[PDB]
Amino acid sequence: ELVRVEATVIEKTESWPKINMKFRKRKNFRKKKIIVNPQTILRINTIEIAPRL
Amino acid sequence: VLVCPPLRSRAYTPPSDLQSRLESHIKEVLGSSLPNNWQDISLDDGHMKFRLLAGLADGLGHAVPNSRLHQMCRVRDVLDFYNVPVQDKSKFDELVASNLPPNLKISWSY
Amino acid sequence: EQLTLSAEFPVPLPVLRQTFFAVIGALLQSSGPERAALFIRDFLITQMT
Amino acid sequence: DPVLRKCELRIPVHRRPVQAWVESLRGFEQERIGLAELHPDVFATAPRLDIVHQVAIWQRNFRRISYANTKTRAEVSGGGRKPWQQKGSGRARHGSIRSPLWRGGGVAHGPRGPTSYYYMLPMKVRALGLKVALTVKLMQDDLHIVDSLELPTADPQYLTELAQYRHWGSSVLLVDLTHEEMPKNVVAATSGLNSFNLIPAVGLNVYSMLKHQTLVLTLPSVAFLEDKLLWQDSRYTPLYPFRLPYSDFP
Amino acid sequence: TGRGTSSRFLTSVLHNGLGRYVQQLQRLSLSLSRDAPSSRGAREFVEREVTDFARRNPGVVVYVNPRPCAMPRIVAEYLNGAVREENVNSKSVEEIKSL
Amino acid sequence: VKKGFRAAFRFQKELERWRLLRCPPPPVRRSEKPNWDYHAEVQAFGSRL
Ligand SMILES: [Mg+2]
Ligand SMILES: [Mg+2]
Ligand SMILES: [Mg+2]
Ligand SMILES: [Mg+2]
Repeated sequence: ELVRVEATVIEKTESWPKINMKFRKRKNFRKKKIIVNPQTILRINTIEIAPRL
Repeated sequence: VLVCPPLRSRAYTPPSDLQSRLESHIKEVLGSSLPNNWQDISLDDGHMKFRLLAGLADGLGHAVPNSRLHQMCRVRDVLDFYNVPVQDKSKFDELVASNLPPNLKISWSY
Repeated sequence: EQLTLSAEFPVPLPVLRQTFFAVIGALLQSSGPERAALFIRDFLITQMT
Repeated sequence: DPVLRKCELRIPVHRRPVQAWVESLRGFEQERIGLAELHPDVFATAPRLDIVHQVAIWQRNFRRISYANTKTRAEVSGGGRKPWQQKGSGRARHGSIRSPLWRGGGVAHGPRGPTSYYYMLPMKVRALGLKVALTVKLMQDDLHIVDSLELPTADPQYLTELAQYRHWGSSVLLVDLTHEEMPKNVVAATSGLNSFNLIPAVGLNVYSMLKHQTLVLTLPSVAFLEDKLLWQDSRYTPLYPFRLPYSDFP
Repeated sequence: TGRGTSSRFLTSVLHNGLGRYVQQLQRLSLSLSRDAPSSRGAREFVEREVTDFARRNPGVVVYVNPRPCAMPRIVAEYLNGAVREENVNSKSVEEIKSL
Repeated sequence: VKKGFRAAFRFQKELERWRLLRCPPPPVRRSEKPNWDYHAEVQAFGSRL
């Protein structure tokens, strides 16, 4: 009852490429992985309170 | 010094009077006054099959492909095959004349 | 800017500004005052955040 | 007068025959002049494309001879002596200026001499491939049985227009029974065309059928092809080469 | 790689969510070949999914250009002025639709 | 001289990139560039908002 918070979805995207390269003898430059994750952005709109304490 | 008739289209639509034209040919070929059970008359005879199918192609303009002849066992099959339309329109051609939304634009560069 | 018709590109700022308000004027005639007031709030009043 | 043909050989009882329109080339509109029956075991075999793959590759590879060659360290000019002594110089140890490591030396693992790629597929397998190819053309409506190859005129243009008229492909392969008796009119018209090719019946092969869009067979050749292929079924193994005299075989 | 690349702060184009949300994508271009195995999947996408996508998103203008082509390609342009380009060589309908 | 044209084709693309950086092209209005229909663009402008 006390508090209401509302938000909006603005963008749905992916992260920039992240390099993961495990430490191993004979590492080499091609024993490498690229990780990209999905992302979303929210904008907070309003915060409201009511006299019900 | 021969001459060549102009090329035709390959589109065929079942004529409305299919039954009348089909049976009329059958009576003429059979010459037996449309015996009952006409739909199930066997076409195994070679001479009968040629006369019926050859005449129909010339008049209607549509002929059975070489692949489908062996399937024409009975007069019903000939009746069934002729009632399906054939259209040469491309899948793209149908798309263009299909009431496209206002934000979609197409152009043919070929 | 993309839809503007003018003799110089890039469009000069005084020309660009004029066409912007003309669009609001066209919106006013078509849909009336209440709609345009929401238009100004959304796009101009936001710039003072 | 319909032209009606029946298979000379015995069709299996459980299999119904298949048919095609007989045609003639004497005019632009003589599309249908007859009706013909074709042995189901030839023109209605199962659609096996793996076998078609094998026979096409056999034809291309069994003739191949490659003439690529390289010299080994033994065959390059010079190189006999040891360049310098093992110790003292401070260079790498070496024993000839023509080893693979050196500029101008021999090749370690290169092509060697003329090499052949010969092999033979079993005779029954090669015969089966021909049946499958003939079946494919019929089922896809690319085969046209004709009574004879006689033509009204020898002008090459006439033949091309006829193909356009009847919805044929850009490339056409024409088969006749024997080379010696082929009609004069056909020979003159085809000889000047790149894409229209005339061959005798004995020259039919899987590879040419794939290359050419539409196949044209005269009726005498149809009986010819039916006889040879069906013989491969219901035969013994050879006691000795078939060219030698046999009781019932030509 | 962080020290080898640029960075920025989180932002929005024109305060997108404050008053009203506006879709940034405004134009798509797709090029095809009539008869080429590489572009088969793109052809099916036009046959099935192109019209439905246009209706759900009415603020995007879509251009489809069949022409002799070696690689089918898609170009996307945005209101802020960015341009992005993607190859669609020999991809399935599902891959293109999700992209 | 190696056999093949694909490497030569690729390198032409990079020469294009280098030339652009050194000599940036003058701006042009989008109307001149391909894939433009004025009527359709205007309608999407309204629906966008
Ligand atoms: Mg030596
Ligand atoms: Mg010695
Ligand atoms: Mg030595
Ligand atoms: Mg050498």
